[PDB]
Amino acid sequence: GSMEQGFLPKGWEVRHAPNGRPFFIDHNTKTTTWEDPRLKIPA
Amino acid sequence: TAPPPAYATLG
Repeated sequence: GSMEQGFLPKGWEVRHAPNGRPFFIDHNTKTTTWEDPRLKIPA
Repeated sequence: TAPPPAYATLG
């Protein structure tokens, strides 16, 4: 459905890596990911 | 190819 990495879910942050690529930071379990949690639907 | 900085690392 609607994705468009711009707004993130609760506990989810997004930052830029020195390489230029953006990565997501989950405040909940202190994990980082390069994958987009909006284009994948948890259900 | 490289891992991203940890939350405590970037804070």
